[PDB]
Amino acid sequence: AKTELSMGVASEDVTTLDPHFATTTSDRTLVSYIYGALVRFAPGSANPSSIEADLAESWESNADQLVWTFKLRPDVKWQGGYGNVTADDVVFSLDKARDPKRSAFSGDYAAIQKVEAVDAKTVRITLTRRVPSLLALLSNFSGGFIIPKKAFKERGDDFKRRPVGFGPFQVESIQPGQSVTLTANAEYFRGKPKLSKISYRFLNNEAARDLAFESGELDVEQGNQDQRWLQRLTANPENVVDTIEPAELNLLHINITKPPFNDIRVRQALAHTVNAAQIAKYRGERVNRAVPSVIPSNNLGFDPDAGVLNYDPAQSKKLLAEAGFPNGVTVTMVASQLPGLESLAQLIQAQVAEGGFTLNLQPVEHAAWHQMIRKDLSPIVLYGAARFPIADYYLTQFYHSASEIGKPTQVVNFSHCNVADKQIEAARTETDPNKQIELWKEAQKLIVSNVCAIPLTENLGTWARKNKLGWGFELKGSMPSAPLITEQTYFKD
Ligand SMILES: O=C(O)CC[C@@H](NCC(=O)[C@H](O)[C@H](O)[C@@H](O)CO)C(=O)O
Ligand SMILES: OC[C@H]1O[C@H](O)[C@H](O)[C@@H](O)[C@@H]1O
Ligand SMILES: [Cl-]
Repeated sequence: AKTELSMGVASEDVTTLDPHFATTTSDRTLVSYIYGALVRFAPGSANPSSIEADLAESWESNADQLVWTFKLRPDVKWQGGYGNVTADDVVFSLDKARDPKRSAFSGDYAAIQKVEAVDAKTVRITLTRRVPSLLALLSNFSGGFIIPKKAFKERGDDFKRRPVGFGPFQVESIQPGQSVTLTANAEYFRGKPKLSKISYRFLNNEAARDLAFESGELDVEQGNQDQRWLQRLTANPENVVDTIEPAELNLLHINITKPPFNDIRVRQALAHTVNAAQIAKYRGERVNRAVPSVIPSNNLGFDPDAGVLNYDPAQSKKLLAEAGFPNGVTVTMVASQLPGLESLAQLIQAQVAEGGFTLNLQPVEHAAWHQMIRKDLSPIVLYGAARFPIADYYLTQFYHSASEIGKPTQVVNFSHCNVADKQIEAARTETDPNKQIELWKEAQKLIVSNVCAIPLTENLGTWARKNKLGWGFELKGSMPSAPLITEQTYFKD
């Protein structure tokens, strides 16, 4: 039986395999193969209702939902001889995850007061205030992944390149800018993987990646957001196409503090000459959808009536003239070379010329671009992402003033949005589902009318597999919008 899987992704390299820092789809995908968490999404699901036992066998909460106790499975062992997974490892991981100096996702854990190892198999988490979902924070995504205290202490700066998890796969070696070689974790607590090896290959160029998949060089390849790729790959009977939840929302985040965009009329002019409905139609409706708000449509608290500015390029030119620009505006955007983001920026560039904007694009490799946008190097940021499907996540990270670039608490608030802080904070601890949803909708209307960010389309993850490969479960979703490979993944006879 075939046991070695070859996979091709839209990425140039590994940046970090430390789960408290892994942000790009590619790093998050590799991290989902290496690590586990206290709780997890069911394999093949990106649905929170599927949150179930992983390292924690079970858990208990008190009535005020501030104290959560987790009972750890005793049979879970670390990769690379680091022995049994203990409560001390969980305390270390969660204390690191909630630390802004040692984590990119500390903001998610702001409500945590303390994490205690009651005994070797028992973890107690105490919250200062209520969170919409504590289990969400402790799931196998972002800062929820558990790392060994002793392995991080020993490896330090090398840990991001030599990761240690308790997941079904381990990193044997990294071939910088070429591939990651993963081998089966033979001691994986749910059983020995059916696959012996994963060759995870960096194949950014779409035409080259498609050739490699077509020839059989790859068993799995990442697709794009275009219906032609979808049609061509379905036409060959040896392939199966997977359209994966969650959909990642793409927005033009405008830095509201920088001229000419510190004038609301200029931001409104830009919002009126982008055509999200045309983007969805051009790309294809199965994978792509125009979003009538500034957060993905699958979110608890989503506002379908957020008041998104309509397509009116005549109004754009009228607004620009009122703002002192009768001959238009030139904007230079630092643009990611991730092919989907590059194609999207190219379609935006053609569209915004209708309303008087000359959009110049400075192409930069994706991971380097991620660092530049976090140093305020672009006046506008074309960013595509999904978060845990509760409005608090997307709203805090992208639009709360504490998340703005330049602060030690910075997340992904590229727009320097500061209009919905009170509504975001109030919704976070609001008990009843309806008035919590109303505060979230209030936040969305304020973010939209201030034109902090212009929503475009949201896209489901697109991947192709050869018929011979079975995921070992039905693939509907995966939090990174990329396939999950587990101990159940196998090749058919
Ligand atoms: O989690 C995050 O913060 C980053 C999200 C991660 N997603 C990839 C991405 O932006 C999307 O695929 C994107 O919607 C484009 O391909 C749009 O066509 C990235 O930048 O690699
Ligand atoms: O734009 C085309 C080029 O970009 C791609 O992302 C690859 O890095 C390179 O192999 C290719 O020739
Ligand atoms: Cl990348």
